[PDB]
Amino acid sequence: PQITLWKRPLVTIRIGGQLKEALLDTGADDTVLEEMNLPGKWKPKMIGGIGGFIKVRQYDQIPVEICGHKAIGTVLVGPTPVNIIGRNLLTQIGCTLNF
Amino acid sequence: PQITLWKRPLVTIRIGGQLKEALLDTGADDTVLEEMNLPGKWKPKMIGGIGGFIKVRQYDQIPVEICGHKAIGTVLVGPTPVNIIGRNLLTQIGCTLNF
Ligand SMILES: COc1ccc(S(=O)(=O)N(CC(C)C)C[C@@H](O)[C@H](Cc2ccccc2)NC(=O)O[C@H]2CO[C@H]3OCC[C@H]32)cc1
Repeated sequence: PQITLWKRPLVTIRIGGQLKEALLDTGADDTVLEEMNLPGKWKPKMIGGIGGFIKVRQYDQIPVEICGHKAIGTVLVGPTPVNIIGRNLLTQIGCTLNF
Repeated sequence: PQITLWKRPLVTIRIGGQLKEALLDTGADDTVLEEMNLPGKWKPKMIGGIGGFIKVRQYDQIPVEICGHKAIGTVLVGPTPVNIIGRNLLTQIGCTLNF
């Protein structure tokens, strides 16, 4: 769909069987979600944002549905102010910026 | 134009006659630029993201040129690692997310 930006681009995603709200974030290389229970092995990792670094758990080849569109990729779980969908998953669902 | 997200959506912007690279960021509510000299009064402010908060200076009605498109809005200047063009200016150049 065509999404304008007068409002935050929040969409419903389905991950690990549950529905959650996430922000389509083109300024994010990675996808990071608030703490949650996800099956599978995970590896500790570190990522930084505008205010510093945080510790996250990294889950690979995770299935995620964004507004109906399927994606399978890396998801980082940790202390983020909001669930963010980064370019690693945005490219999988064919999302582009237009103007 | 149409920007793919294989790479960071880095674009050239013009401000005060000077050019620079900035990120077209749908996850950013406001626009944040790297420390720079700007004339005009400002208002103290703190913005937060992954890792915590940073102190920035808020300037209003600043004119920026992104890809030949003009936009006028508020910009926050602070110790950010990347120049960020947020939704406050993105909406003015008629930028949309599509998938
Ligand atoms: C009021 O105005 C604001 C403007 C901007 C922000 S923000 O920068 O914390 N933010 C975070 C978003 C969830 C709000 C926007 C994201 O797109 C923000 C932009 C950014 C900041 C620093 C370095 C590179 C990229 N991206 C971000 O934190 O991405 C994370 C996840 O993937 C990684 O790639 C780049 C850094 C890492 C916060 C407030």
